[PDB]
Amino acid sequence: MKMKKYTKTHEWVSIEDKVATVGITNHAQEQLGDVVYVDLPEVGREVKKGEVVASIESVKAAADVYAPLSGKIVEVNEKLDTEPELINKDPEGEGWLFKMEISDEGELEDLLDEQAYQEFCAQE
Repeated sequence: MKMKKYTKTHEWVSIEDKVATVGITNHAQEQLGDVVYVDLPEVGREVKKGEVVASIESVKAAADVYAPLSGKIVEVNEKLDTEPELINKDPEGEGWLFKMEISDEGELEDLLDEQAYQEFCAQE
C-alpha cells in the first residue's frame, strides 16, 4: 500500500493507491545546488519511463529528469514554482517534482529499489 522505486536519473517514485509521487534524490541536489526553477509537466499529460517532463534549470545549469514509469500526470509540486530550493531541503520529502496515475504497476519491479539505487550512486 506504500511503494517506492527509483530510476537511473537520480529520481524516486511514490506509489500509494494509484498515483506515484516523483522527486529527484539527494545525489541530484548535490550537483546543482540553490536551484532557481523547475520545468513541471501539465496535470493531464501522458508520459513514458524515459521522458524529460520534469527538467530543472538552476542559477547556471540544467538537469533533464527522465520520468520513472509510463502513465499520465495528475498532480505537480507548485511549491517548487516559488521555492525550487525544496529539493535541497528534503529531496525525498517535500522536494517532490510531480505525480502521475500509473498504468503498469508491473513495471515498478523492473526499476531500482532504494539500496540498489544507493549502490547505483556508488558506481559514480
